[PDB]
Amino acid sequence: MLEKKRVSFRPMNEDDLVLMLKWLTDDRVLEFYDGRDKKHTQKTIREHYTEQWADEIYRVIIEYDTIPIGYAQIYRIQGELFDEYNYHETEEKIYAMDQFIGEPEYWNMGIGAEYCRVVCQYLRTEMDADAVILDPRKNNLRAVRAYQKAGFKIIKELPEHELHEGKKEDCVLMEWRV
Ligand SMILES: [Mg+2]
Repeated sequence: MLEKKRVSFRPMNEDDLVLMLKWLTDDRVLEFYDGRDKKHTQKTIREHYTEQWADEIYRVIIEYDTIPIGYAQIYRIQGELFDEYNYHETEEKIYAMDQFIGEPEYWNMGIGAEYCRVVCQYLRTEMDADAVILDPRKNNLRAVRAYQKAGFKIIKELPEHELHEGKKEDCVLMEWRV
């Protein structure tokens, strides 16, 4: 209302799969998301990024000044996903999220943190969310710090949680609460 809101997001559609291919064949992006040992193709992108591997999944495109610059997937934690995050089963509505900025000229600008704040507020007010959780690699300092700036708190360590570029990486469970 005072300044123009620059960070936004929109639902992903099938036309966005060409951006996903670009981002996930860019070694600069793969260094931080999925890994430079992943060899993506139109086929793998269409398979991974259209799969209904949880009951409630949303895929979104992160935007800056209307420019599409990254991707997020948001899903409700239910069933065995609780055990995957080492998060206790609860009747509260818990969402998990993964995200990346695929356009490196927009890194280190506060966009990821602002995207996290905007989507957390959307989940709270539109989806009746009680909490959002994340599991970044503990040594992905850029991500951890952005999540902390958005109000996520580390609630425990997740040892040997992710294999990334051949190394079993400890992660941290981070939580944002309503
Ligand atoms: Mg994750």
